[PDB]
Amino acid sequence: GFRKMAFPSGKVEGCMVQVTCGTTTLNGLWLDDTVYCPRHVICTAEDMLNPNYEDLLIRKSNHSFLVQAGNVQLRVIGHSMQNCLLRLKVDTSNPKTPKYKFVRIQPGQTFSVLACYNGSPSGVYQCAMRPNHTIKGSFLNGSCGSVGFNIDYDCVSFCYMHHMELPTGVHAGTDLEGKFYGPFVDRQTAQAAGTDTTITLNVLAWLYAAVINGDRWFLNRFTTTLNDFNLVAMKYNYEPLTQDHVDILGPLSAQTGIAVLDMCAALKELLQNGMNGRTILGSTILEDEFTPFDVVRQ
Amino acid sequence: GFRKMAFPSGKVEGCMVQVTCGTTTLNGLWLDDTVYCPRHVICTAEDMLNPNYEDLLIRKSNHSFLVQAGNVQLRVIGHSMQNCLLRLKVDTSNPKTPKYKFVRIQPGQTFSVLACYNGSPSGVYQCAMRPNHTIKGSFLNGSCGSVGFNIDYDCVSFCYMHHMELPTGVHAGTDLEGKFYGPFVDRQTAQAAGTDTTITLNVLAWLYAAVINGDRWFLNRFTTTLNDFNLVAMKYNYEPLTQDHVDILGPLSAQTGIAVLDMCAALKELLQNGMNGRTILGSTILEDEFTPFDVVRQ
Ligand SMILES: CC(C)=CC[C@@H](O)C1=CC(=O)c2c(O)ccc(O)c2C1=O
Repeated sequence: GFRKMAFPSGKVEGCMVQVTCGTTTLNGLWLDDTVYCPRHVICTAEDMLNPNYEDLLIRKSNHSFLVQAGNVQLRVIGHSMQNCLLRLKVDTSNPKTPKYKFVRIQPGQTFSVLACYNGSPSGVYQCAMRPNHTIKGSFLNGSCGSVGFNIDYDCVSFCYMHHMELPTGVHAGTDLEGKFYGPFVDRQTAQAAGTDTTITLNVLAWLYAAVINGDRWFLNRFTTTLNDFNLVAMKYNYEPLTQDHVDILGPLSAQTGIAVLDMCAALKELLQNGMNGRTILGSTILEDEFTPFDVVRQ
Repeated sequence: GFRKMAFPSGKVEGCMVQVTCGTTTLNGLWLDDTVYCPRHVICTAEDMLNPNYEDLLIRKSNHSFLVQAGNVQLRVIGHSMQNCLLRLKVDTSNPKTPKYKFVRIQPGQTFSVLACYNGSPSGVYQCAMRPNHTIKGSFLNGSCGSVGFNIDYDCVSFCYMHHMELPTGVHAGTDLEGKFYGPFVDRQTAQAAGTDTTITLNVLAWLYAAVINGDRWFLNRFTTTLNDFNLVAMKYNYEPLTQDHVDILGPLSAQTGIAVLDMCAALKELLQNGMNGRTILGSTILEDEFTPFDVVRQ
């Protein structure tokens, strides 16, 4: 019916390399003459938790990093740390380098993840930054260093690099300057995320997507006020609806002919009465990983 | 996390071109010195109710087919018809043509789609060939010619070229020898998909995935022979389970320690009693597009 879709991963695939330090291997992002990767690559198994990364990095030289762009190795001619990433400088500059930016995405926003194993892509999927700054994603053995990204025109916006799996099975990582999302650190200690909540803006945008594809069964004649809806929102572990949230949904309400607060009344009913086993857009759950901008695109 | 993942699209992206014929444009696949696309490109509205493709093709010349690979125009140096496909021969040979195969997938199997819009890749998703030989896919105006595929090693197995949407909203098309999946024809016609059965192999795999994830409320201790299960399944429009399917579930059995026929005895009760409420991996309907292979990957 209507699908989660990932951006075409090709401009990213050509930047994926394999970084090995000592006995540890993960994925790196080769842009221009610089390779990014998680700094955890300099950690022997003995160093997890009680890791002082500045200490471990002063003892390494350029030769202790082996970069492999597919089969060809690249000469590492410099190295520095930035927050939780390593910046490896290499002799040759990636000819496949796309037009690109580094962006720190906000919670609620979505992006595509290219899952990699030792520098070779394996799969692609779409996900969202959860409000608790984790991502409920899929990262298996050797997935460390895979990047999340969006594409606009010819320009790749890299927003995420994977680092680790939390005890809850959800994932933690940084932007491409090495700053984590949320309260996490790259140490072997157990860490909890904050209590998650459902992305209200994305549920409403997703309700509009159904109305567009001829799914109107959940609509009603009623309506709420902003604060009236938010009190059902808090009761149900949903993000409060900001006044600008309404303004983002503006164009979607026009295309459908449903005032934003009317769609809220519909959502208010949906949350309090269940769905009676019916399905919206094909799902039996209120889906919160499509953005307004996602819905207009697809 | 358990998500639908699509293969890295890039090896296919570098093969997508834009075939134009008359006032009508669609997507084509550029491998070596020949380009494949639906023969429907040579029709018009006035020549579409019951077209004779041999007459329409004899009336075309090499110079009738504008082939654009991005900015570069390629000049048709030949043209033939293979079933419901056209094979245009072109001056230039694709520098990006990867190791490939042409492949005819069985119903139940999955593949990735690169949805394109006039030569430009737009998005990637995963889906499954249905038992009725349709695809519950996502194809807007312009996506004709987009191709489905799997990747094993660095070899692309092409297996679908999109052609039409049926009145159900699902989609029909051909392998890369032009032979349609199912009984469909590329005339405009009163055709509609047959009754769609559920992929029992993939529902069983979904149930194993859920046992691995946490919920096993649906397990019971009844037993069932293969035959008495297939009889119940067919009354509910579920595919009968073959003996080969039972072997394919070997790894997921044993790993859970559940025994295939016992998971069938569970499904049998889900079919005969439903779920008056209870959820499975968050939903109240049984996913049937996740293969045993997708589950053993996590
Ligand atoms: C399971 C344990 C309690 C947590 C392990 C953690 O110490 C860790 C493991 C890891 O494999 C890893 C990478 O592979 C890549 C980056 C990166 O930060 C990391 C990590 O922080």
